[PDB]
Amino acid sequence: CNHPAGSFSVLGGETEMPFIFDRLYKYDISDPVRKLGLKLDSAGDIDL
Amino acid sequence: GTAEMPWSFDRLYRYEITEVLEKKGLSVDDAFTVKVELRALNGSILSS
Repeated sequence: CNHPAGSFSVLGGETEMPFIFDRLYKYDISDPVRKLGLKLDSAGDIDL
Repeated sequence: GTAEMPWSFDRLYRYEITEVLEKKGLSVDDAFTVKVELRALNGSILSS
């Protein structure tokens, strides 16, 4: 596997107030899966 | 124990506080603080 699927940034600096996120961040990766063609519901044969 | 893989929850976990806050003598708008104390069965206190 060398299939690109997307990317996103993270904001970070050494002078940061230590913090944490209370919720699970969500990202959209449906389109590359659709292009690969394996059915989305039967996603039991993939991994990232 | 000792032989469990490092597991992290998907999201946060909730506990009920409405009754204790209302019986404290203050409403939701007031500013307060929440303290958490640990007690292991070892016979000591761990890192809060």
